[PDB]
Amino acid sequence: TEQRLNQDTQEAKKWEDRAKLALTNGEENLAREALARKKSLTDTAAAYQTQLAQQ
Amino acid sequence: FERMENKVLDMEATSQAAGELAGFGIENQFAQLEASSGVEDELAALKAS
Repeated sequence: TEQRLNQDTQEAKKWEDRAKLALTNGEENLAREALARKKSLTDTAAAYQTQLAQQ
Repeated sequence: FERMENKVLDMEATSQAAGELAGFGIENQFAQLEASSGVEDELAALKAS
């Protein structure tokens, strides 16, 4: 579960870099799309942190 | 000729079909912008050398 937490947190950093790229390219609609992927990864990361705390 | 003109519109529709299918790539397209600018930067350095 700690490996899944590292996978989903590094995937969130990747999407944040895609959002940064979209903002320098002026494509704010793609920046919001990337932020939506980032949010589901950070919300599941908090669930895995909770699971890891129990474990 | 009129029925053949409708068949010619199948070629026009097929061209737009490939364009709409290519449109699925627009989210990924940012990678092409960085790749293309990068090759022009090192090519400018190679031309200046």
